[PDB]
Amino acid sequence: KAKELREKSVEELNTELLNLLREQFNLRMQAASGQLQQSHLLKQVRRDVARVKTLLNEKAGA
Amino acid sequence: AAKIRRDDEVIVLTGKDKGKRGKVKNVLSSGKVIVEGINLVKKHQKPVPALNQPGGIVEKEAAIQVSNVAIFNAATGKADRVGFRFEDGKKVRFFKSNSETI
Amino acid sequence: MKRTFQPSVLKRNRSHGFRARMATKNGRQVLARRRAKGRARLTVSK
Amino acid sequence: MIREERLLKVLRAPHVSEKASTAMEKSNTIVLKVAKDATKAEIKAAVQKLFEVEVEVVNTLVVKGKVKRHGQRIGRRSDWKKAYVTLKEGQNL
Amino acid sequence: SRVCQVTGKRPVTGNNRSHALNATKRRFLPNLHSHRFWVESEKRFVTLRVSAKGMRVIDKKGIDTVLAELRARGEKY
RNA sequence: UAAGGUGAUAUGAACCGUUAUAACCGGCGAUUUCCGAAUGGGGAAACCCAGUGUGUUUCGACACACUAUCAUUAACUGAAUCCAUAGGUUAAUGAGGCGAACCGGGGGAACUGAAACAUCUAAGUACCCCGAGGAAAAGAAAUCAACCGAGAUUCCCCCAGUAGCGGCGAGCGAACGGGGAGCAGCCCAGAGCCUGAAUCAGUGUGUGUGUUAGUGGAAGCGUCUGGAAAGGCGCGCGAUACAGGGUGACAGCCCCGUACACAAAAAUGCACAUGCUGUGAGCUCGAUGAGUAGGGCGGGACACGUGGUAUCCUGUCUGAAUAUGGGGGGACCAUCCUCCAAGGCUAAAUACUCCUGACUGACCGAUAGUGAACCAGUACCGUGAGGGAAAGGCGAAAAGAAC
RNA sequence: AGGACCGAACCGACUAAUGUUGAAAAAUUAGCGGAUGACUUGUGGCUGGGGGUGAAAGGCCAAUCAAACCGGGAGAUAGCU
RNA sequence: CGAAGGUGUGCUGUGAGGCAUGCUGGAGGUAUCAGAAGUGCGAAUGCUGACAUAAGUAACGAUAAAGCGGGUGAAAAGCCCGCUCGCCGGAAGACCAAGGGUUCCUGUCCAACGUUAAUCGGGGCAGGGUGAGUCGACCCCUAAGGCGAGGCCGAAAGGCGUAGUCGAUGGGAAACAGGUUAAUAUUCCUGUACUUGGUGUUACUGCGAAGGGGGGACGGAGAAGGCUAUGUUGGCCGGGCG
RNA sequence: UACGGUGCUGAAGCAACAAAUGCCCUGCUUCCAGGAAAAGCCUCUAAGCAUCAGGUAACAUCAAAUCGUACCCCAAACCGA
Ligand SMILES: [Mg+2]
Ligand SMILES: [Mg+2]
Ligand SMILES: [Mg+2]
Ligand SMILES: [Mg+2]
Ligand SMILES: [Mg+2]
Ligand SMILES: [Mg+2]
Ligand SMILES: [Mg+2]
Ligand SMILES: [Mg+2]
Ligand SMILES: [Mg+2]
Ligand SMILES: [Mg+2]
Ligand SMILES: [Mg+2]
Ligand SMILES: [Mg+2]
Ligand SMILES: [Mg+2]
Ligand SMILES: [Mg+2]
Ligand SMILES: [Mg+2]
Ligand SMILES: [Mg+2]
Ligand SMILES: [Mg+2]
Ligand SMILES: [Mg+2]
Ligand SMILES: [Mg+2]
Ligand SMILES: [Mg+2]
Ligand SMILES: [Mg+2]
Ligand SMILES: [Mg+2]
Ligand SMILES: [Mg+2]
Ligand SMILES: [Mg+2]
Ligand SMILES: [Mg+2]
Ligand SMILES: [Mg+2]
Ligand SMILES: [Mg+2]
Ligand SMILES: [Mg+2]
Ligand SMILES: [Mg+2]
Ligand SMILES: [Mg+2]
Ligand SMILES: [Mg+2]
Ligand SMILES: [Mg+2]
Ligand SMILES: [Mg+2]
Ligand SMILES: [Mg+2]
Ligand SMILES: [Mg+2]
Ligand SMILES: [Mg+2]
Ligand SMILES: [Mg+2]
Ligand SMILES: [Mg+2]
Ligand SMILES: [Mg+2]
Ligand SMILES: [Mg+2]
Ligand SMILES: [Mg+2]
Ligand SMILES: [Mg+2]
Ligand SMILES: [Mg+2]
Ligand SMILES: [Mg+2]
Ligand SMILES: [Mg+2]
Ligand SMILES: [Mg+2]
Ligand SMILES: [Mg+2]
Ligand SMILES: [Mg+2]
Ligand SMILES: [Mg+2]
Ligand SMILES: [Mg+2]
Ligand SMILES: [Mg+2]
Ligand SMILES: [Mg+2]
Ligand SMILES: [Mg+2]
Ligand SMILES: [Mg+2]
Repeated sequence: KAKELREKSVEELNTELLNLLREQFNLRMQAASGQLQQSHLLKQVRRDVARVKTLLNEKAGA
Repeated sequence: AAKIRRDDEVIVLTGKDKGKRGKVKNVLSSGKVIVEGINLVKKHQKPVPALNQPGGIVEKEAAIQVSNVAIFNAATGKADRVGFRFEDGKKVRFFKSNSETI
Repeated sequence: MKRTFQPSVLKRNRSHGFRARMATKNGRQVLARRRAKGRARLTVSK
Repeated sequence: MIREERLLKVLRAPHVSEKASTAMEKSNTIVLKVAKDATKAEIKAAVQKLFEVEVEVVNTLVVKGKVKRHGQRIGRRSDWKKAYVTLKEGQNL
Repeated sequence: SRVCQVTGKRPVTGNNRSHALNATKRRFLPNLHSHRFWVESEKRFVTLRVSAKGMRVIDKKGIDTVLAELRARGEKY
């Protein structure tokens, strides 16, 4: 997913992080609560977070 | 660079089903392939109370070594061996006999 | 009868612990010896 | 506590024991599995931010993980932190 | 340590030999003395732990030349 | 590179992907908790507690950064004490600890052997300690030789168990000289004319070379036995490939491979070319390492135990000559020869293998071989240092025995 | 008042029996001594091997002591079995 | 179309051994002549593993002691419930530190573990369970002692030690009843409280230390007196009329 | 009331005596062997800051983190195989 995220900016990436992080939290809630058939979304969302932070460190100025 | 693919028609070279022709179903990590209706084992499937519960003797396909099968040519009507060559800009498999691309 | 081992974790930690060994040159070598022999439990700690 | 990124990592899961259902019914107290490095202030701000419910007080304890056997192998489960979160009055979820 | 700052004379080891030539390990220590040396180049007394030979070496070379060899060797004096 | 994939025990679940952002492999990158040299202070290792400075805030509190010691240099400052100096604060640079062997150095045993034992031996061994490097040390004659000459150091084979040393016991044990491996010579102790002309050092670039992923890679059927064929029989084919490993029993031709041929976006090594920056040759004339050589005393080292004992080192006390001069040639003298100490640098031939890759073995094949073929430095023992096991094999395929 | 008296806790260990592959690698049972002192006890700390400590028995220094334990020299040496 | 190995049989050689062969075994073995050795075991109080023997013997761990009924269960001397009995009671009760580390509670299982049986268990498996401003640690403070910038000493290692810094077994702020869970509670709930800080507002104001002083701050024995904890009786209330 | 217990109400709830090794007592008395330290705490000022900061009191408001807390603990859970 990194190719399109590169077009986005630091803001518009920090917010995408929080939204991803919230989605992470709700999935974590749904998972423990017996719900969430689709167990695969946890790795799916965990890796998008990793993807947005790698780009932020790539846009800090380095 | 694999010679036997997932949905290729093969013929068995060594075994109870020497001479039989099947279609490959799975290419396992082990260098073994499952071929439709070939290495039929008659299992003794235990019952489970939860999911797919009926205990039963199932006749499923077992896995044979990829070494023990060959792609069927279907033009010659015989087994054959695979080679790899580059056509227009892509790696393609060809029948050793007749040099035709699969 | 009173036996020889009378556990104290502080006495154990001070007499043979990791900091006690890294304190002296010869304790640094005890660990170097245990590190080379591949001991799972380098010292009495924990 | 204040950073939103930190609050979204602090609450792990709700605990679904009988003592916790009692705590909900009687004492207005939800029992949560939280991060081992979660402090009482972080859990309060997290619940108040995430579940949108008022929090009176947070009690906490660290559960020691259990030694188990898997055939011959010993193994230990990871310590986890339990949080009793007393609400003012109002539960939704 | 029993070392001269001028010469670098340190204790050296050896043997005590008896008439029967029984050998026993022993040390030869220098003739070390703390002596205040007048540095007229600086109008100051400088105190050095020195061998009697280093004392002879200072007389010959001059403490001024000597100390220049010491601060060219570390050897805080 | 790819049609298959989400490491293992280990199935299952929920999914990704199939002509190119699935996975896998390689390169450069990113993240990289806490402890540990551990370095902000402490501490019973993986924990406790700060300080400063910024930037944030709903004013509850947040996030990040810096803050060790020592050495060096610098700046500011700064006593007794006028100057100053010690001392103080800060900055910058560097070190710190780990690691198998090899190396060099500082210290240094005893058992033992002598058929007892002390000299002697074991042995400068084991052990402790310091330091370094890819090797280290050593090194360009104050050396040998013998009146002929050699031409720095190191390693190998001889010389030779010789000459000698030796309670002349036990034992220790050379060199000269020869054959070889590999050779490389330089600089300071100062001036001037000539001036950046040799030389490696870094530090850029070009072109080749290799490494770190990988691509292609020959040719076989029929029949017999059999659970199964690769085996038997028969008739064929390839071979710069019959190395090997696999496959339902023994396969050149089923598979992976092998010979052979090719290949790199990116990074990098060793070689070359070339460019910036710094180091200086070449000439000419000068200069030629002093508490040193040597000596006395005590010790050590030289094969050499003080012996008739040269030579080297020096703890102590002394102490020259200085090219018209000195050192050595195994007491010592003379003569003759030979070299020129007291200041330094220096490749290769040599040593070793924690680790990596390939290959091999009249090496082992589960009481063997590593202690450990297996989740082993584990379990277990022990306060601790430390000690330290046992334990491999269904089957071709789980077809692992429905009922 | 008391290194005073009798006597429990507490500290010790004179006798006897039991047990001696024990319940226990030193105990049990009955009795016995001290029991405000040179007492006793907890926690922590210091002393290290020809060294310690010893109201002194060569006693004790992790069930090990006329020189601890572990590792190494080390396959010591063994005219003996 | 059955290798090694194993197990019998037959034949044979002066002997070590050899040949054949059945059965098992299910994949390797190897003539000949040479070559090399971890080359031949009954002993070494040999080493390791395995298995005997004594022997179904001793013993089943305090001579505090059991008995019955019912229950559950495949099965009950041992578990549950119950009724009696007996034992401890300055303990064999209760709460802790230390040390241990889930042994706690519930459900489930009985192979091994339990010196017997086991339905039971500190046993196996699974789940649950520990809640703090006031308890305690951390924290402030220091003792012995330890480390120890510089420093002094020392062949090296390193030793001693100043400033400092650690170091409790000591000093230092504050919470009580009652109620509650299968298992936590001075931690949860009820009621009633206390302490220390920070920040603000108000009124007033001499406040400020690494320093000075006080305090903290301390022995043994002994004695009387006053109190409480606690108990005994009486009264009161409730039940009782054996 | 699922036999394991639950929800409402609720009597009297007094006195006297006795009495600690506990409290007053970190006291008193006496003795010789003559009995920690440091901080918190209170207080005084120095440099120094003053119609500021800081101090006392009242009042409000906020905070008081973190770790331990199960269970055995004269014992079948520690030391003793
Ligand atoms: Mg100790
Ligand atoms: Mg730190
Ligand atoms: Mg530190
Ligand atoms: Mg000797
Ligand atoms: Mg002898
Ligand atoms: Mg000798
Ligand atoms: Mg030689
Ligand atoms: Mg290929
Ligand atoms: Mg091929
Ligand atoms: Mg095959
Ligand atoms: Mg001499
Ligand atoms: Mg000489
Ligand atoms: Mg000549
Ligand atoms: Mg000279
Ligand atoms: Mg082995
Ligand atoms: Mg075997
Ligand atoms: Mg071993
Ligand atoms: Mg072994
Ligand atoms: Mg008395
Ligand atoms: Mg008496
Ligand atoms: Mg007692
Ligand atoms: Mg008794
Ligand atoms: Mg008795
Ligand atoms: Mg008495
Ligand atoms: Mg005696
Ligand atoms: Mg003992
Ligand atoms: Mg050693
Ligand atoms: Mg021996
Ligand atoms: Mg030896
Ligand atoms: Mg064989
Ligand atoms: Mg056979
Ligand atoms: Mg035998
Ligand atoms: Mg014999
Ligand atoms: Mg009998
Ligand atoms: Mg009998
Ligand atoms: Mg009997
Ligand atoms: Mg019994
Ligand atoms: Mg009954
Ligand atoms: Mg358990
Ligand atoms: Mg229980
Ligand atoms: Mg049993
Ligand atoms: Mg049974
Ligand atoms: Mg249990
Ligand atoms: Mg010290
Ligand atoms: Mg120092
Ligand atoms: Mg402190
Ligand atoms: Mg309880
Ligand atoms: Mg105020
Ligand atoms: Mg009373
Ligand atoms: Mg009656
Ligand atoms: Mg009392
Ligand atoms: Mg508790
Ligand atoms: Mg408790
Ligand atoms: Mg008890």
